[PDB]
Amino acid sequence: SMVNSFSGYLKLTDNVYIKNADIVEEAKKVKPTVVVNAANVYLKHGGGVAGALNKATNNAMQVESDDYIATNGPLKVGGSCVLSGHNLAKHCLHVVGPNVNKGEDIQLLKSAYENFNQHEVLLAPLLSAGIFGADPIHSLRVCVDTVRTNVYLAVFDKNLYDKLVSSFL
Ligand SMILES: Nc1ncnc2c1ncn2[C@@H]1O[C@H](COP(=O)(O)OP(=O)(O)OC[C@H]2O[C@H](O)[C@H](O)[C@@H]2O)[C@@H](O)[C@H]1O
Repeated sequence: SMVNSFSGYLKLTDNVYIKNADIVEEAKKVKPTVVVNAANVYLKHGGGVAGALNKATNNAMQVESDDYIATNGPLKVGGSCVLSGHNLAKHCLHVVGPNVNKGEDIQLLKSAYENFNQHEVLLAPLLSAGIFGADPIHSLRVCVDTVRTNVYLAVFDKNLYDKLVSSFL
């Protein structure tokens, strides 16, 4: 197994680590095999993690995503696809958490995190915890209870990070 340069992560469990950092800056520094995007089913990378990752690729992520959708159609809620990581990572795993704010079942967050188990090591965000409206601590707990591979979580928001790391899992 390869060794990556992830540094400054707090250990949560045997396989889950967390840091107060911007996922774009972590990806630029570490250049991991897999960075995870918190996507929507259309791969329209507007804001949050998706918009920030896409901007850092100079829109190449969006161009590639548009071809993916034209060929294959939307992803499923809880689903994923593997695309290029462009200048940020070898690959980007686009994963769709439920849009809880629009009535999608929060239970699909477990299905979303199951996609991570197909990859030995990932740099990832907390799925559904932003504009999709899932409680962030719930997303973290589902991640810890679902993902068995090595996941390095980048939490942009300082106040959120401080709360998450002093919560039970
Ligand atoms: N640069 C960042 N680095 C790390 N974490 C971040 C960053 N930006 C936001 N977060 C945190 O990452 C977490 C997830 O926030 P979100 O990115 O909204 O993802 P979702 O799954 O809820 O919504 C998906 C939609 O978001 C996009 O618009 C897509 O195109 C989709 O339409 C929150 O805790 C954020 O504070």
